Amino acid sequence: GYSTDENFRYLISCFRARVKMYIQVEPVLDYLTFLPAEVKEQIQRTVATSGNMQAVELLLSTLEKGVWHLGWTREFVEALRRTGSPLAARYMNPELTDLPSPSFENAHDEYLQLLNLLQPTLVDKLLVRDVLDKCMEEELLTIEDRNRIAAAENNGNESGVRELLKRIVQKENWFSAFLNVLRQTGNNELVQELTGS
Amino acid sequence: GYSTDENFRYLISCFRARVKMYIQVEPVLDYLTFLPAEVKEQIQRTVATSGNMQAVELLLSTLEKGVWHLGWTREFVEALRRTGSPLAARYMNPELTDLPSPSFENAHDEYLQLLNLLQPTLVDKLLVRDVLDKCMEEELLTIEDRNRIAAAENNGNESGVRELLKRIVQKENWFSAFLNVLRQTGNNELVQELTGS
Amino acid sequence: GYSTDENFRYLISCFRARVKMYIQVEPVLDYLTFLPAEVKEQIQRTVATSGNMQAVELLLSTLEKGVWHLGWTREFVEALRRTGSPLAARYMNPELTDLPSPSFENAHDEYLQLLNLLQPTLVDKLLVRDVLDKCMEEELLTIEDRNRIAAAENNGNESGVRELLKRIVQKENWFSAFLNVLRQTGNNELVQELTGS
Amino acid sequence: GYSTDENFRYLISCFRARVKMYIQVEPVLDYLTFLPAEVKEQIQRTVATSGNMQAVELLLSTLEKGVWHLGWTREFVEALRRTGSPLAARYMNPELTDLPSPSFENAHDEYLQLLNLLQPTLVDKLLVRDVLDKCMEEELLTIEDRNRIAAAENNGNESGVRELLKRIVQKENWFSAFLNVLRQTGNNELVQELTGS
Amino acid sequence: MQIFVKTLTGKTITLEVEPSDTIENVKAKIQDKEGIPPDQQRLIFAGKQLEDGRTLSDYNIQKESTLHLVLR
Amino acid sequence: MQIFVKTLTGKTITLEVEPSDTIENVKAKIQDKEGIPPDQQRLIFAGKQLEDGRTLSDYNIQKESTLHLVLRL
Amino acid sequence: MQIFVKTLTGKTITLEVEPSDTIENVKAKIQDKEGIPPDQQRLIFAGKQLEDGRTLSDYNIQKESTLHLVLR
Amino acid sequence: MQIFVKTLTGKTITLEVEPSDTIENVKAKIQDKEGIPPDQQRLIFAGKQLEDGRTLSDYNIQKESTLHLVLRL
Amino acid sequence: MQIFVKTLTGKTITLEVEPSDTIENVKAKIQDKEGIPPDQQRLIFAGKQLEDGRTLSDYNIQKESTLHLVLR
Amino acid sequence: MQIFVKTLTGKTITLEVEPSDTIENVKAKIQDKEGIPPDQQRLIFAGKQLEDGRTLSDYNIQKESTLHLVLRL
Amino acid sequence: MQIFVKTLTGKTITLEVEPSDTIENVKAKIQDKEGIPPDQQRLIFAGKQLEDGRTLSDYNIQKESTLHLVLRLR
Amino acid sequence: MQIFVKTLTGKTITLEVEPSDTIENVKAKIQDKEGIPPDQQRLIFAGKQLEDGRTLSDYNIQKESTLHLVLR
Repeated sequence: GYSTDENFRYLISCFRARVKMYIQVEPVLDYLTFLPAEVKEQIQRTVATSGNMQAVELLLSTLEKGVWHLGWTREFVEALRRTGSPLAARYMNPELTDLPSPSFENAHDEYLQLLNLLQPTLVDKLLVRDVLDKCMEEELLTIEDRNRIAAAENNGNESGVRELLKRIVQKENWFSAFLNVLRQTGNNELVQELTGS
Repeated sequence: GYSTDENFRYLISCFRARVKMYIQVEPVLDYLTFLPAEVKEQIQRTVATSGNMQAVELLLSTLEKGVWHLGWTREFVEALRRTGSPLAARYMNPELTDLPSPSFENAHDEYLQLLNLLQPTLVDKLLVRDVLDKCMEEELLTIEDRNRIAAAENNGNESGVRELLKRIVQKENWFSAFLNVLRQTGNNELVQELTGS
Repeated sequence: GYSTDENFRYLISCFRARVKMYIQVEPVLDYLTFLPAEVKEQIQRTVATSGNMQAVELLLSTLEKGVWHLGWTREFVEALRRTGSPLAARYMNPELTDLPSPSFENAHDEYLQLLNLLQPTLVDKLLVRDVLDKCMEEELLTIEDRNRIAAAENNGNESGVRELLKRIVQKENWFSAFLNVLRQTGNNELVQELTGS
Repeated sequence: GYSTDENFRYLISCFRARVKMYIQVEPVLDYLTFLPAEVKEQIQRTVATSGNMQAVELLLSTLEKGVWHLGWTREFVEALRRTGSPLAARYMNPELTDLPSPSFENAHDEYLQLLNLLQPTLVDKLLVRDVLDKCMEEELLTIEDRNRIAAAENNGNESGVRELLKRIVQKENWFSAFLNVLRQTGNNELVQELTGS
Repeated sequence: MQIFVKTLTGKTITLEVEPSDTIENVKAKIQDKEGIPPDQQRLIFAGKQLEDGRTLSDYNIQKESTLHLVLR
Repeated sequence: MQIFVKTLTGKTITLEVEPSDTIENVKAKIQDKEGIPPDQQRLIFAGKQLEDGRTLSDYNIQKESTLHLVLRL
Repeated sequence: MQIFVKTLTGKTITLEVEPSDTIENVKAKIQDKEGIPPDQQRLIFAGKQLEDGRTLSDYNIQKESTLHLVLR
Repeated sequence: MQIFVKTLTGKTITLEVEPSDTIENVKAKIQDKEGIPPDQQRLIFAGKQLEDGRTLSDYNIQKESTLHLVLRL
Repeated sequence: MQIFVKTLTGKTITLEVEPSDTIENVKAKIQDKEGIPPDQQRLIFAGKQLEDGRTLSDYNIQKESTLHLVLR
Repeated sequence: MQIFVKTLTGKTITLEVEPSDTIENVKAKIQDKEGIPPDQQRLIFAGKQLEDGRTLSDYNIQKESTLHLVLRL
Repeated sequence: MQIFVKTLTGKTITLEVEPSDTIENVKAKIQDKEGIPPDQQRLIFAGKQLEDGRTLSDYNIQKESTLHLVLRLR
Repeated sequence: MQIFVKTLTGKTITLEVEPSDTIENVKAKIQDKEGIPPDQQRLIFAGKQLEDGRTLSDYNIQKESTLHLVLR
């Protein structure tokens, strides 16, 4: 099969788990104009009720089944590239040019597991109000994602940091970028803790 | 020349595609006193899990099938009239007098599609903290709707704009008023990017 | 002078419609140990899929059909009693010495059916921010319900009220107690609306 | 054994009720590539309609019949292995030395019935807002689970706990890890309750 | 006008009555055909206690509708 | 103008009114049609206890609308 | 090219039209076989009012598309 | 009075007590008929621990009510 | 009390046993009936493995119950 | 570089262009085939207005893409 | 071992490989059995991209496991 | 005493370790059992490193307590 629509369908099957963890589905719903106004509403409710990942699945499932205007697979991908989930944009491209090197994917895949084990220290010793502004210019947070972190920061610092960490790990080259924040931030102790050195 | 229930079942069969967009089903349920509480519970779920638009389809469908007590139609229409969804009330009104002119329906379909397209532009450039009060003052948002939007933008300005754009697109003559709101407030840039002049 | 199981299977057949208004099925499932966790989850889904009242209808049904370990009937009653829905216990206890007098039942079906009529008036004028605190004091809301209401108001006040007015109607002697909440709280005008004197 | 299929088709026959508790079918459907996309929808709805466990029943049923691609079993197991629920990966493995010692299986069925008996105590006292963070430090919640814990916490804390306890009982050696979470947070009452020290 | 009165034993009870009678009368007709004293009788329709003062039509008792009886 | 009055128990009352009628007139028809005294009527329409001195056209009760009747203390 | 102008009375009416034809043409076809003068009927398709000017091609009226007809 | 005690394995054993017995009685008579240490016993009823000090009636157990017997860990 | 042990091969092993019987005796008669060493043997009942010490009563295994035998 | 432009009525048009082309040419290309003057033309791609002074390369259009066409006075 | 790779078209390629073989080795086996050059192949093992330098044992690829093959097409 | 280890591969390995064993003991025995070299690792417990020269007694490593080890 040499059709792009059918190729994109098969490429999801290979990567379906990775993309679900890499897609922020609330923003990407704006640029998906071809999606019916109904399905675009159901997906935003699936975010609220059954978690983001079961929303991205609904987003994906309704993308493949059902025809769309030719050239949508680039509209979808370009949406993901500019709604603060560029790493899923790497995987999603049918021509497969911009797929992160397997050294990168594996190395970050264990970097992500590393943060999960370090959240209790992070949520304690890291404070969002003094890292968000720096995090913006490193270009691993969008205006869309900055507001939520500032919004979640309302009910305590801890809930803010849990939101920041949930958000950076989808950005491209995020671990190296995240460290560049921490060392350029007053949390020079954490970067010792993250990599051990 | 038929009984009001018969052609009302017809009107919710013809205009079902329209009023599925114009009915805000969450507050219209407080007035449907003929609905058994076991149905209003189910619809208040489909609102919560499957999005507002799929709930209206359920609400209308459960209104077609099943006989309700004589005099229900005037209650349903008066429900739409004062829950702040007047445009749906024009279609449902079996007297069939305030039904909007087709050019109005044609245009405001075009403006809606234009609003879906430009939504990523709007969401990134529109602050609901500065536009709700005028929308209340311009009678295209209800106290119901302002509370919903003002509480759905606690998790970020952008997420509130999503809710604001879903509400106003149900109001009567919403576009001209909406532009008037943007023009009346300081948000003059959008209308230049929204009406193309 | 009869078996205790068949006495209870009779009550959930007699008062099935009566009690399904009073049972909050979501928390009562914690106390039901005879139910296989496979079924306890199906009911938890019917809550999320088709609302509480259509979930109790399933819960009571799956008790009427299906043989459980002996001694379940007392467990269900003590489930209802201490899950905060004691009005449902009276209709279930095969010691029928505790069910309310028929005048009381009618006096509370009208006070409920009147509350439904005046629901739009309440939802507009009620503020759950300053009614939850004293409803807990008047012991017609459980800590489970206050969390639910305070979490169902996060998307607007009016969504909080509609959740409050479903929790109240299940409690015991609620109407007088509810008015006592309204009288002490600043919502004095609602009383004149709600009692008409 | 002789053949990988009949080994596996028979391992789901023996251990069907033992994995039904352990398999979280929502994320594991991602990696089951061999399943026709139309079969996957038939299950993704049974999760929505009749809970997870009655869906795993449907999933394992639809595997025990119907020819599948070569290497499906090892594709199934690798799904369970990397979906974060390795406990069922011991039983489903056509290799036998993985499956746990009968005391270990017994010791956990006790640790499971202990929750189902003390769940009302847990639900009322546990706060998933603060206990969640240390639960992912012990790696007893996956990436997918915490989304559903954090999302189900939208409507009340008690819904968060009722969903947390539904997840952690699927992880290998969870009781000792769960107590470590409870002891190393404020919940020193529950550990007193769970173990009666 | 007719009604079915279900009891615990499952032996459904059938009554040929007229909507004008008070609940006492159906509580008194059970005397004439089963003999359970009326005081012990607690007669339920659709999960709603039937006040002895009111009459059957007041509870929207329609033709050959089902009725539940609870004793002791 | 045709109006339906439904009481709490569930029965309906068939009314004959006209939009210029005051509520007392409607209650007056409630008197001679089924027999509840004027002080014992509370009229709820669209979740609003109707004020007595007003008239139907004030609340915009259209043809074959329904009024809910609740007895008072 | 076939369309079905469903009505209140329920009897579906089948009209041989052409996507080149404008709305008034099928409204003129109402004169042929219905007898409702074109002004007071208001044709509707998929929740979309059909204008006086445009053509059925403009509204995507393909093979076997149904219309609705609201009177007065 | 006539109480069922469900052990974790499910082998429920019927008991007969006095509806206001001290919990030591019901705990003791379990091992009289079942044989698990009079201290290993940890009775759970309605999601609650049963401390030995209180009586059966204060925990509001009726007839045919079931207690859950889980072993001390 | 007869119980049904079903093997990977598919042939079902029916065992005349008693609730008083321990697990090993159940394993013991399998040696007689098929020549399968008890070390290889491990019985499964409803996804629950069978500790050797206990008896059939401990696991609520009643008349016409189904047991599973898995080798290796 | 095949591209498409979508009008709101559901019709679609096909174009052949090059990435450095100005939108002015693209709008003018639409006019030649459908008659709508470039003044009335308004092109939307990726949810934004497409400036006339810039080119497709500036807006990262590829082949087989679909633009949206909206009109105004 | 004996592992499977699924291509886009659907047909699965069965390989006589053993855990001692690195990913460069198996990618050659695909080429010898199917014909895609090694520089064009990107092998996927259940949502995990396989590094060229490592061996199957590093990825816990048990016998009769599966791989997904995606080709950087034009 | 026994403890569990989970490499960033996620895999669960049972280890026999005494609190009389310091980190220098466990650093090699995981290498002996698995093959992650003792100097290219680091131990994650309670979200923290582990000092090589310190004993697990210092760190409150109860029986069955689960570790995690990383690749630096």
